[PDB]
Amino acid sequence: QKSVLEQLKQVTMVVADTGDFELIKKYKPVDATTNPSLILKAVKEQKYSNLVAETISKVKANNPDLNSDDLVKEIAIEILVSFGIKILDVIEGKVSSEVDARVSFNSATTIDYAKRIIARYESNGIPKDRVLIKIAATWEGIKAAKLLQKEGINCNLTLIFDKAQAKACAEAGVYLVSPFVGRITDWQMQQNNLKTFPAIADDDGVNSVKAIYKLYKSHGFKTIVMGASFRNVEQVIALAGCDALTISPVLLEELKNRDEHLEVKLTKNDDVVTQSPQISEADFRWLMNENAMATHKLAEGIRLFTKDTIELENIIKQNL
Amino acid sequence: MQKSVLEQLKQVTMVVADTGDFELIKKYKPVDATTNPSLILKAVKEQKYSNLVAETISKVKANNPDLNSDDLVKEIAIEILVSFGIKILDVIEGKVSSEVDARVSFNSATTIDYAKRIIARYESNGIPKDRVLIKIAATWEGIKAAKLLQKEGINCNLTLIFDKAQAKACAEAGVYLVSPFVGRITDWQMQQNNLKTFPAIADDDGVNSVKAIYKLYKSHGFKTIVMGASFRNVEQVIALAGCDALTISPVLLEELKNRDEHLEVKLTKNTQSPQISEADFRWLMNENAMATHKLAEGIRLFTKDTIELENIIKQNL
Ligand SMILES: *[C@@H](CO)[C@@H](O)[C@H](O)[C@H](O)[C@H](O)COP(=O)(O)O
Ligand SMILES: *[C@H](CO)[C@@H](O)[C@H](O)[C@H](O)[C@H](O)COP(=O)(O)O
Ligand SMILES: [Cl-]
Repeated sequence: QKSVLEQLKQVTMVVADTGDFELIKKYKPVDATTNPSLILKAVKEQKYSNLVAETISKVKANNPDLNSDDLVKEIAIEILVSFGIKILDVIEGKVSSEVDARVSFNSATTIDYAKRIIARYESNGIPKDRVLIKIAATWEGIKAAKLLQKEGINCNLTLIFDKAQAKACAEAGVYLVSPFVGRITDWQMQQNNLKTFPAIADDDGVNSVKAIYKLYKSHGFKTIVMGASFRNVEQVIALAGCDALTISPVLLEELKNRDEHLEVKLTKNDDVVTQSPQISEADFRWLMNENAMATHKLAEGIRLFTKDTIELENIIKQNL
Repeated sequence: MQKSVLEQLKQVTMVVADTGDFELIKKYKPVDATTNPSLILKAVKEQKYSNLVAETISKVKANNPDLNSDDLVKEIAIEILVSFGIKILDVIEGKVSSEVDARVSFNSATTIDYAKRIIARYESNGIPKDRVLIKIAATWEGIKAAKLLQKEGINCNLTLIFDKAQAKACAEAGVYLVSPFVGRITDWQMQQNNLKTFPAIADDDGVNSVKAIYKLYKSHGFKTIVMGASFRNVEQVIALAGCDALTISPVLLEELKNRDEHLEVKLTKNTQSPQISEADFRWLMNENAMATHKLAEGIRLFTKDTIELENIIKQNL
């Protein structure tokens, strides 16, 4: 008689995927995740209009010497952080905040942006252990995360569409990876103009996370596997037992209202640990190129997040 | 004397034949010729070259008795590539382009190794490096490899060029020649807009890519040769009359040979910025959805054809 959501929480760390903090409390997730598209969506909700306006005025008044370009950048990071803090107010776990997608191919500036995010959280009275820095899993992002982790800054490597990509992240000692499910299912359906979701056993997105989970547990990697991007509740249910799953409020609502028994599908084991050679940059780039879907979706994800980041900047400029 | 469009084109652009079939080249009298893994595969499968392929298989196997099936197959493949190149050099005054194994496209060190191996095979057959261009996919790693190869006196043909950023980086690396694709860019344009007919020449993304690269190069004083490649029809070739060079399929060369109207020259001659960084190159390439897709798929396609050649070799060993 227990909801599927409540049962899921006992075998998987449930995470809410949204910037709309007022919707989080009723699902009581452990952690929460944001991204540039979710922040933009929240910024355009009338209920957060004053939060945005206040942030713009505060940063503007506190930084009278910054040139207009730098001012807009500061406001954008403060908005990202402001939503993150409102989220932390209603959860006991961590919040993921993503670096500017425009630095995705530059490890040095990714590190800079990551530290700036942490600095803003700290200036606002939040300890860094409550925050995960979200970084696109390009070779450069992974390289950046490797350095950040060495300095005690936990990262969430996102836009993961390939197993070799996930392996490189684990080898860099990243705290958590977000292999995508839904966007892979999108590719699969679009390839043949499919009108209905594939059967779970045939869902490329679900199988991607299953393969990454199996890889991690067989290699003793401690990086947390967090499935992200979902199109339907069956995809979430098929991954019950995964370390974590970040889920939209719409799907959390469906899970909360279903009371069927939930069977765990992903489980850890005590098998002999496999030790393997490290993935070099050249091998990573080759393997990614061989995966047509992965190369396309990683590139597209960066382009789309960039578009939403630029839209936010334009909103800031139009209200400065 | 009235001259065909092909003959008129030769006076304002270096005409290059895009084929592995040397028997078709002499007829059109191009200056240079270009091959690629797909063209070599098609040539290897022809019956007229079945005798040529067979001899190479036996020749290599006799001189390499202890090499495993893996190394033997790869050695036969490189000698086959060079054999077709040498037969092409017999019927032209200029250079031939031979492409490195597409599988090393993201490894500068092994790209350099393969390039040097090709040059060494030509030299052992009495062909000096001046007659050869090494084709390399224009990934960041390929460009870095070409930069070093050029310093060693090995001329490179940077291929699978779909964006101005690649072209800029190639020119900055001192590469001998770049091959911007025209046809594949237009393919993208037509799929994206669900076009039924080809776009007007003025709006043809492929043609405009070469025009832009040509303009960039001449305005900045880059000496890298601009060679348009991959064409869907003769109108696209004609639209680039005046370009440094154009590499054209035998089918389109035949069409040009039979066209008799006046040819209007479209490209003519008439600034220096800091060199593009790896990070800026990667960003610009990512912003160009078409370029990222076509470069990636181009490498995948050439790889498939390289693997097929190995399969033909293994079952005929
Ligand atoms: C961060 C991953 O931990 C998370 O916000 C992701 O960015 C989202 O889960 C995906 O972007 C969702 O994508 P979709 O295509 O909307 O399903
Ligand atoms: C080398 C470029 O100098 C040349 O052989 C190229 O590989 C070909 O021109 C293109 O690959 C042909 O592409 P298409 O899509 O067949 O037109
Ligand atoms: Cl792509």
